[PDB]
Amino acid sequence: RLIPATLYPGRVILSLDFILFCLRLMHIFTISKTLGPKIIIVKRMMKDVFFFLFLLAVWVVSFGVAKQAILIHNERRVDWLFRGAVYHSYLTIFGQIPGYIDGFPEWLTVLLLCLYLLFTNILLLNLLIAMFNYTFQQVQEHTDQ
Amino acid sequence: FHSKLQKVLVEDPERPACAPAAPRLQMHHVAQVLRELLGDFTQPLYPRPRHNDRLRLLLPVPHVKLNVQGVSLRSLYKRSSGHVTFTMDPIRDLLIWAIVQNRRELAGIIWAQSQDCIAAALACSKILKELSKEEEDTDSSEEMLALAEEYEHRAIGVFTECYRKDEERAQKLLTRVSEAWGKTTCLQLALEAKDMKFVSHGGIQAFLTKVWWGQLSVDNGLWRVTLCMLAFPLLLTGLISFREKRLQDVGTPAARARAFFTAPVVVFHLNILSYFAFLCLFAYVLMVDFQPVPSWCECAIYLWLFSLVCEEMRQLFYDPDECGLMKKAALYFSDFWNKLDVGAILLFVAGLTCRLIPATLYPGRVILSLDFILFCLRLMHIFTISKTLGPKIIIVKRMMKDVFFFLFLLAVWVVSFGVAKQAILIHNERRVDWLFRGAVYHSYLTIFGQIPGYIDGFPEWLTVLLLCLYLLFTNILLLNLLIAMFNYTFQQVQEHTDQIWKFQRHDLIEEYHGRPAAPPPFILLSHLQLFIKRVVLKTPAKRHKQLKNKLEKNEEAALLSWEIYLKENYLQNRQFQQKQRPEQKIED
Amino acid sequence: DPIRDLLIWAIVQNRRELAGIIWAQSQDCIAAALACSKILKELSKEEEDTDSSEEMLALAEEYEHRAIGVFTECYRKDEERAQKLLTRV
Repeated sequence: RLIPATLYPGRVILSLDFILFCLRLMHIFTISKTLGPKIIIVKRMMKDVFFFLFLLAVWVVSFGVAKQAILIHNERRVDWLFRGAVYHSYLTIFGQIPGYIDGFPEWLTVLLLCLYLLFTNILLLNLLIAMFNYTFQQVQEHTDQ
Repeated sequence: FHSKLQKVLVEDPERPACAPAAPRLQMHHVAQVLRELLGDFTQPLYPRPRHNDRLRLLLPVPHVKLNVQGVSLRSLYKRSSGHVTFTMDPIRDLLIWAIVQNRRELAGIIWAQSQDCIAAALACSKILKELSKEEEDTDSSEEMLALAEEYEHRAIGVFTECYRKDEERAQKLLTRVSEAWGKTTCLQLALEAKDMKFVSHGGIQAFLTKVWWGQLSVDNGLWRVTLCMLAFPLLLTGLISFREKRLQDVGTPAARARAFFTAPVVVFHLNILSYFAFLCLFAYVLMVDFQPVPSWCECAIYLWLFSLVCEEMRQLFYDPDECGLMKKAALYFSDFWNKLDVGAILLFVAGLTCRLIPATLYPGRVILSLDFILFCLRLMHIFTISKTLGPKIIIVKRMMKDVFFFLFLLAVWVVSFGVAKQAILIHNERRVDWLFRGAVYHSYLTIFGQIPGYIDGFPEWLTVLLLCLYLLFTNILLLNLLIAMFNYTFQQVQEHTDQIWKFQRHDLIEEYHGRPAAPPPFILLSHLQLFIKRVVLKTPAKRHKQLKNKLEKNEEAALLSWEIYLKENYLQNRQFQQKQRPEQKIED
Repeated sequence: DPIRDLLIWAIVQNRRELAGIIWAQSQDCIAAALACSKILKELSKEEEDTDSSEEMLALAEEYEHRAIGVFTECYRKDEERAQKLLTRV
């Protein structure tokens, strides 16, 4: 921030300090009786934060490489072909699907879009629901005390 | 068991097979039927060969001079042999006879005076389980299975008493061979009996975390060992927690890495990131390198396919029977992941033959993208490892056919909307294989969000109605009751899928231990290293790098005297714990 | 602390039946039970590798539940004096 030729790296390296301190904000927010005893379940999950991320986001890559291949996509720039190949793959998860661009291979553009969302939305959501709530039932008396 | 021994005397009858005579049951026969009930292990408890070939003694076969299918060292041929003194397992001979007759109360007394206690209980868990599956159709196959898990829990409590006092000698008790039982080391003898409960107990799972994580420790973190994997000079630093550094035995920093690279953790790691980056190498030659020629970065994949399918050639020549070439390969045919290995090879022959033919690059562009994800099933196949991953990737093993279930439910139920959408509105977008877009492909997109609301929207009130009504039967019933279907079945067989993953955990380590530390770019040299050896050698007598720890004689009695003392300490506890149960006291 | 001197000697020798009798005649009852919960827990982690480190840990939670029931009987009658019993030296 004091060195004048590096304000663009000074703009990108300190925005993570805003959220690294937000972990420290939630750190002193282990207080309330509905919060404290069940923010210890995320203390049952802090390394497991790194687990399902490295599961599902690498499993995102199992779609994100699989998407651009059959269609002939042509949008490329220096560090925006990575947009038109890789960054537009996480957006087609929580909704930004360019259906006029993502849509002859229409039947298979049905198929894996059903098949991949089968292994995510069913297995990695709702069995992961089992993983929590059982372990929520498990050590609950501990995490109370 | 008698009807099986009323058969081997007649499958090997008096004239053609036991060629003088065999209506007299002799101890070679009961050895031959026991190797059927046990597995592919060694020559059985009683002498097969020409010294005591107890198959052909009713006809005058010659005495001492003969030594071929007759008597050699025993005294006189009096329609018998003599005193084959005790044959070194004289209590264990009563134990096997008491088990196969299902005498539950009798066999418990004989096991109390046993010598090799852990193996003799564990072997009887296999003989019972292989007999209960054979035949009664009821009521004693249940009882034999009930006796099997009874002897299993009987076998755990001897090891548990032994594991507590000085466990470094207790792991030596596990992996030792036993001459009394056809060598059959105790860990290997458990696994063919399939033995859910025995393998899951504690130090047995902790012993596998000491052969895997080979010479290093169990203490070092997984995120911290992988730094020194790529950074070779960071291995030499004061970061890693060895045992050679504990005894300060670093006299050679290559030997500090020679023990390190031969550990099963990083021969797993180096194989993974070779396989993690080969699909990256395959991702290179589909985007930019779409050429009809074998290019610069193309020829290695032919040498990459020669490298990995010849690891099955290492496994075919690994541990067979020395006559059955087609009877060992049925076990590879009994593995659907092995059929997912070569099934991802046959699709490459259906993909390479479209890559060399120049008029079919557009079908060569669409048929090999599924090989990227068919191998990703094989990528997740070797990723049944982590303790938060392994025991709960077995819940998707509770779901692999059920993958085909809810798909064929909901995606056909997608069609119940996808036909219902285009009908009332007058849609007009049609092409050759894009009217299927404007009628069918835009129906799965209106599920996870791409709703052309300016195109999907007078029938506005019913365009409300089924869009509420259909999403009612999906989002409520097929999502959140499907949530019930999982988590209950997650609660169900969980202890199994814990112990199943505990049981499955050994099968990764036997593959990754008995294999040299060469990376898959360098595994091709070791494919030839055993072939140049057989230009010099001629017999398979190289090495036995199995667990299989043979023991010296003065150490075996230094262990077996200790274990009998721990058996009688355990047996007095269960005899006391039976008296402390209150339902005994009402009987008292 | 002449009773408490017998209590510490009875605990470190793991004499479970003997140490229960000595604690009955103790004077500073809440602290003397609670202190023995620490001496046991720091000894069971030290060494036997089995079978009495389990028992010392079993005696520790036994004295813990033994310590709660004295405070619970004390907390019910006039708890404003019971909190004074907690934070005293």
